[PDB]
Amino acid sequence: AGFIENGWEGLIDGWYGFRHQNAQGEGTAADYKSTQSAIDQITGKLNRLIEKTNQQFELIDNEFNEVEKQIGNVINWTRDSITEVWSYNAELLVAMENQHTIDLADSEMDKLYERVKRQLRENAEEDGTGCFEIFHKCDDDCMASIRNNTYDHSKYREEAMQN
Amino acid sequence: AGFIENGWEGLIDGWYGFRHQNAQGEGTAADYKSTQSAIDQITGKLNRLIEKTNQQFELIDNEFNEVEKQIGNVINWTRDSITEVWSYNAELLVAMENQHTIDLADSEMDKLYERVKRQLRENAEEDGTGCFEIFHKCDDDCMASIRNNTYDHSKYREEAMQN
Amino acid sequence: AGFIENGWEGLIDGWYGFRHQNAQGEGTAADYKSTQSAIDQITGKLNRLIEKTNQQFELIDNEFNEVEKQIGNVINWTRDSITEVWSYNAELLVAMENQHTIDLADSEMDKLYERVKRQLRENAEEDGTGCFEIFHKCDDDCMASIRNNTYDHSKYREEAMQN
Amino acid sequence: ICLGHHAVSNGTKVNTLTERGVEVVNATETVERTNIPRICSKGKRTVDLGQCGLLGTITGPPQCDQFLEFSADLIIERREGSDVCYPGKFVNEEALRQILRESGGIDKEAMGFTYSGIRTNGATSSCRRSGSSFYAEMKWLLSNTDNAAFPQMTKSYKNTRKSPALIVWGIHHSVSTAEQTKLYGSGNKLVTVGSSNYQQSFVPSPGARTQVNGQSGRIDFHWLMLNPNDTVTFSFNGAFIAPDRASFLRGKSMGIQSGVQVDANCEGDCYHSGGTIISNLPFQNIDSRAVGKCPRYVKQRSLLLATGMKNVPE
Amino acid sequence: ICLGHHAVSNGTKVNTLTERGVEVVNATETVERTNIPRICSKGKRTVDLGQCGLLGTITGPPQCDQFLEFSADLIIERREGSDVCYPGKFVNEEALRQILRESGGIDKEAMGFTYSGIRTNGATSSCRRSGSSFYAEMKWLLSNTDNAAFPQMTKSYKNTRKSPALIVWGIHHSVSTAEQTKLYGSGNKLVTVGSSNYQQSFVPSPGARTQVNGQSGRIDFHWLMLNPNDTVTFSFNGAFIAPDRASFLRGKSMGIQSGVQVDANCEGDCYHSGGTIISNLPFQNIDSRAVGKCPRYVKQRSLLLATGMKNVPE
Amino acid sequence: ICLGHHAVSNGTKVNTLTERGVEVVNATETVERTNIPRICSKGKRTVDLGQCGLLGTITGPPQCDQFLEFSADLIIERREGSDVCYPGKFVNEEALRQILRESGGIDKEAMGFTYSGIRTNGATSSCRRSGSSFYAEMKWLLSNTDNAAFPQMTKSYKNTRKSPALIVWGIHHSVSTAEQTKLYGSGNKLVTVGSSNYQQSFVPSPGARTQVNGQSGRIDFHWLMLNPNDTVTFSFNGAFIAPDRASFLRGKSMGIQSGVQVDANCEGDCYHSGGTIISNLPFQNIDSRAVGKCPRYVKQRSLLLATGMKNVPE
Ligand SMILES: *[C@@H]1O[C@H](CO)[C@@H](O)[C@H](O)[C@H]1NC(C)=O
Ligand SMILES: *[C@@H]1O[C@H](CO)[C@@H](O)[C@H](O)[C@H]1NC(C)=O
Ligand SMILES: *[C@@H]1O[C@H](CO)[C@@H](O)[C@H](O)[C@H]1NC(C)=O
Ligand SMILES: *[C@@H]1O[C@H](CO)[C@@H](O)[C@H](O)[C@H]1NC(C)=O
Ligand SMILES: *[C@@H]1O[C@H](CO)[C@@H](O)[C@H](O)[C@H]1NC(C)=O
Ligand SMILES: *[C@@H]1O[C@H](CO)[C@@H](O)[C@H](O)[C@H]1NC(C)=O
Ligand SMILES: *[C@@H]1O[C@H](CO)[C@@H](O)[C@H](O)[C@H]1NC(C)=O
Ligand SMILES: *[C@@H]1O[C@H](CO)[C@@H](O)[C@H](O)[C@H]1NC(C)=O
Ligand SMILES: *[C@@H]1O[C@H](CO)[C@@H](O)[C@H](O)[C@H]1NC(C)=O
Repeated sequence: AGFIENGWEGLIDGWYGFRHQNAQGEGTAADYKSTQSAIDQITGKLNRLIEKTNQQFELIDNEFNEVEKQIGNVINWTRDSITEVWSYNAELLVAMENQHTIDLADSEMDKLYERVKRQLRENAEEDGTGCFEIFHKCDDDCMASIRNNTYDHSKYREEAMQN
Repeated sequence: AGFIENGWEGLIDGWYGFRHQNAQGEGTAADYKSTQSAIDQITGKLNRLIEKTNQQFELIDNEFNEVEKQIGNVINWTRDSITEVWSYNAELLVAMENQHTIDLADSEMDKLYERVKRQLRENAEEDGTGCFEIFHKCDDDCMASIRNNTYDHSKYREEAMQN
Repeated sequence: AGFIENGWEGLIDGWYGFRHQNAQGEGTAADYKSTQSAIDQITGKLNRLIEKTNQQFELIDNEFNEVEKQIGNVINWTRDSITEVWSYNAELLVAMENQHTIDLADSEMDKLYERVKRQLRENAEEDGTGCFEIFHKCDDDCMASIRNNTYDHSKYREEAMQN
Repeated sequence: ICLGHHAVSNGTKVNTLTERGVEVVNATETVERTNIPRICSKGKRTVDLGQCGLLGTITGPPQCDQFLEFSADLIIERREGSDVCYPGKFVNEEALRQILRESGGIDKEAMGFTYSGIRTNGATSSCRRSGSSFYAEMKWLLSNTDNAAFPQMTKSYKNTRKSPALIVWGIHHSVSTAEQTKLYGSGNKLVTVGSSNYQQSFVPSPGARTQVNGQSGRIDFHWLMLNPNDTVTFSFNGAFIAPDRASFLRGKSMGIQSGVQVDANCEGDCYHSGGTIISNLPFQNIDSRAVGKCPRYVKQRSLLLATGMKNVPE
Repeated sequence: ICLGHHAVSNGTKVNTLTERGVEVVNATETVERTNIPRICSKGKRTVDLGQCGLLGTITGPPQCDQFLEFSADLIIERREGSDVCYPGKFVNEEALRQILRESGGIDKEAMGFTYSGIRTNGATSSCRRSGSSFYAEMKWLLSNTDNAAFPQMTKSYKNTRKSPALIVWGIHHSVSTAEQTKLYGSGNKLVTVGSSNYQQSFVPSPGARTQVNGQSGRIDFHWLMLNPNDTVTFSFNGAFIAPDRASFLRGKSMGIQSGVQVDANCEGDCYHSGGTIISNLPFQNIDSRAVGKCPRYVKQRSLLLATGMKNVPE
Repeated sequence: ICLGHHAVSNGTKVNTLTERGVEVVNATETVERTNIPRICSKGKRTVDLGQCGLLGTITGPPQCDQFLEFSADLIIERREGSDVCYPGKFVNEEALRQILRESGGIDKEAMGFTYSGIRTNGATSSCRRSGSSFYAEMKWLLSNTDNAAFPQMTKSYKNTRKSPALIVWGIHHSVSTAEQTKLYGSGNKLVTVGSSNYQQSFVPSPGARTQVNGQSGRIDFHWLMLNPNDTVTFSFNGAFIAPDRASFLRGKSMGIQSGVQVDANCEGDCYHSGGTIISNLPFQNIDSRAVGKCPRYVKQRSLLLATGMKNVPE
């Protein structure tokens, strides 16, 4: 989500995907492993924050018949203090979790990219904006070999090396 | 701020910059985009932490005529507890924010470096300490083409490839 | 701890290490700088969290002769509230620190790898799973030159370039 | 081959450590604002006191006759509830209320006070049943003849059980000193109450008050808790509302005050006067005085947690 | 071409999760320590009570004659303030103080008590004006002849307004029983006060005390709050300081105690006895008992937030 | 050449923001559960009151004769401790207890009360020494002849020191009114206590109570604190337990309640009734009412902090 200047609004298939254009047409298919990793991490955050405290608090005030003014002002004082504390905790918690979520997704995207880069070793070259310029024309089944991590790192090597 | 073994104390122009030495002299000019990104992020942190709570707390003690000892010790007990809580919150908050700030700056530096690396594709080679060894002599206007992200990724390619 | 598919349970020498196999036998020796960096960071976390508060709290209840019921329920109410607050703080603190610890170790591993990659410039090529395929047969003393960061980036260059 | 991330046209804005208003793909709420305007009592033993005040269940005015030995897991107080029929007040009333809310109900037991040489059937026009009645669990101790004297009497009761007993007596404050001498005879009247944790003694303060429920006299209601195998002693001589039966706590429960309707269709553990908070979120912004097992109240009305990635559209 | 980061010769040390003493480029403070030794009252309606005690504004000793109907957004108590001229004390004084601090001022209204058959102009050498005077809002109820009897009197006042009224009466504790029989006649004296939320009655406790302000007798000051359309009844017969006027709360304000000077040049919302905390920082290390809209007090004196990057010099 | 990380066969599971049960190399505990079942008093001045109640050290029953002028840094209360020998109770007892716990000991000083025309050597069968004795620091004020009258007496004491003095007196509640007229003579008895911050007066409430320690009469114990250069005045006339000596606070200390044994071998600053918490961890799960310099109590029994990396085995 950095130098990948924008997202693909048509990729309703998953979080991350491959979109290729070689000679045998067009391609756009999502990747399952990285998407599932991010989904499981965010799911972990959600399941951890959604929580029911088994701690029970009883009444201490009285809404119908106001208690003595001194003890009432001490009670109100304490309740307002605890309210301040929990407001702060909620604010900071939400902000921090959001930061780590965004940076988490960016990290997963970077991992996907780096792995695909290392999968093809000198068979293709880097361009600038998250694409890989192929120097040997790779058909659709070869792209699918790149996707499911089966593309060979040498059986197309010198052919693309001389180019 | 990792393997860039030290900072440039003379770069009073910005946070990050380019310092080159080719054949037409010397160069040291700051980069605006990354510096402005880090500055805007730190600014966001500052504007979020500097905050005035609209919550008003009234008096509960009495400095001139001490209140009854029991309720006074309950009040002092509660106030000391809340003081402990806010001291902890302040400490942890400051430490965490500092960590994320330092790692944030390091991340921005890494982004600048990686982008400049991908901007020149095989025209130059990596050395070791955050510099790029040019294999075609690039004049000052070409360095300025590297700075404002206009250096061409192929119009100097085989010339530096044979070297 | 990402695409390095597993750890070396026999490396009881340190946290990170080099394991090579060239022609003069086998090799497995730990790296001191990165390991010591991570150890010093975790040590910093431990020394910061282990802390004795110089704040002293006195008695407010009475275990032998129960105090008046109203003030007793206010006291119990406040104590339970503070207990909730500190339970939350402990939980979130431990979870956050663990996250930053794991990601910290992963970061240090990545730094070690990237440095070793940049130390040999075109003398070897990347494979896939955290190893470096040598294209010039490097003896044991040359591997030790890689370890203590003294391997030369050009004195083996064209020999491995033609391969 | 290229590789990227997904996006949407209409994102959701959240706040982070760095920015305020970052657009992300998906987000969820962390502050519950939805309320159920009913007291969700499914699966719980509920006792709706209605017009009967809580403390009244110990003394027994007419409106509490059907609550003298209740048993509950959830006790609901109502604003229309009245603790007294004859105008009076409870000393340390809120403490006794907080005791009775988590008692799980009460269990009466006769104290066995027999009187020799006085009358014992006082009544008034306010505490009304068939005709002029009185507090069910209490006995208005008077003098035999319209206008006689009160013999210095002494009674006592020992708690023969394993839990603390609840002892409640009264002090009559008549409309005048002539009426006090009419009911209990002239001379000073002293009411002494003693035990192992208790001193005390009391005496009346006759005089005119505001006409509440028709009468101007008042009744002070006092109470203590007898420990097991501990005895309580009453040394009195007039202006005395004697206890017939003592109370014992049944178990554990929770007391709330509310003005909404009971409902056995929904289940809930967090209650306030406006209804029930049925939620799994960690925070809430409905009532800071909510009781039970609740999310923590916060001042903010909304705090959005990001469940998706950064949204960067074309 | 090379690329790096900036640095400085003299950095700023901060603390992180990992280390303690990391040198960074720039840092800022998060714990306010600067104080303004004045009560910044710019734009606020301030009432500096001075030598007049807060509670005195309800009774009206001489030093409070210019504060019987004040109106404020900020109320300042002073250490030299005195609540009484004749030696006495207020029952539940701190509660009434906390009530009056956030009242926004008071508004008196005559209660309309007319007396038939007694005297009503008591005075003493302590409460001094032209000569021997008394509390402005109070009336010392005595007996007609040096030494007579006190007729059992009954007065009453109904709150005819929409806010709760403040009712304050007194009980005289004379230096001796002979002086009590001199002022109010012999026999027991009973002071009964009743309403809808109130029971009570009181009587005096004559005897010698320490000579404060010249006198040895004391005066108990009691108070209650009449709800709207509720009546208060006083059944008394001697040793009575009757209320002339009742008090009504004006609105909302804040009360502080301080010994520094008022200043209408600076604006402030956080006050303590030493001055005003003018800051935007989230924390402060000046006074844990500060009131108003304040940063949260912490024990630490300094907590530096990093505003720059890691400082790695040559 | 390859490069990797280390691992182990048996890891340690921890929780993170993302997952719950991540296996790491090494982990440490953050919640202390180990307890030392002794009161670690090494290096501290300890006073184990034993059978002597804390408040008793001010009045002086027999069991407190060896504690009338103690000096401590650590004060231990025991469950077998008794504050009284003659059956009685302390008004505002818990406040005085909390005062005495952090007093660092007490220092008595004779108040110098001389009586002319009454007796002054009351005793009873309960407060036993050689024979029938009484509270050491107190004097039972009676009338001269079995059955006479009590002259209206007035005493006073000025605090001539720089710290507040502790003044404690008593009110006798006899078994009957005939016994009260026997000890102090007939007629009303009024006990007035006055100072600069104090009003008050009291009188007795005779009557039968439960037989505790053999007797049925009670004694109310009241107390105030005289400020420096302030005087206290007692205007009494019967049913009076006069103070012989006043108390002065020594310095600073801490009071605990415990049933475990003292130990001068271990050092500790966090105490509870079960022992001592010797730990450096920030949290604890042993006692929420622990006092001293303690880790913060949390509900969780274990919270594991990761000290190693992610454990990925073959
Ligand atoms: C405490 O706050 C409530 C509002 O939540 C208010 O109604 C009540 O009057 C306050 N207590 C006192 C003693 O004023
Ligand atoms: C509460 O703490 C203050 C110091 O902030 C102290 O002056 C006061 O005496 C304490 N309260 C009691 C009842 O001791
Ligand atoms: C407060 O909680 C304790 C348990 O920690 C309990 O023993 C005590 O009875 C409670 N207080 C009251 C007034 O019930
Ligand atoms: C978005 O988050 C909500 C949270 O309640 C969830 O129910 C929904 O399934 C999520 N949808 C997507 C597309 O992530
Ligand atoms: C209470 O008294 C009875 C009377 O015999 C005795 O059996 C029982 O053990 C006593 N229980 C306690 C707790 O004292
Ligand atoms: C450093 O931080 C302070 C914080 O108050 C700010 O005023 C100043 O402008 C900053 N200077 C630089 C060079 O960052
Ligand atoms: C108070 O009494 C007056 C008298 O007629 C009446 O008009 C008014 O509605 C009453 N207000 C309330 C709140 O009872
Ligand atoms: C593991 O952590 C514990 C924490 O107490 C420490 O004592 C021990 O030395 C550590 N061992 C290793 C191998 O990290
Ligand atoms: C107390 O009174 C003595 C009597 O002369 C005097 O010397 C001393 O200064 C006074 N101290 C205070 C604090 O009033």
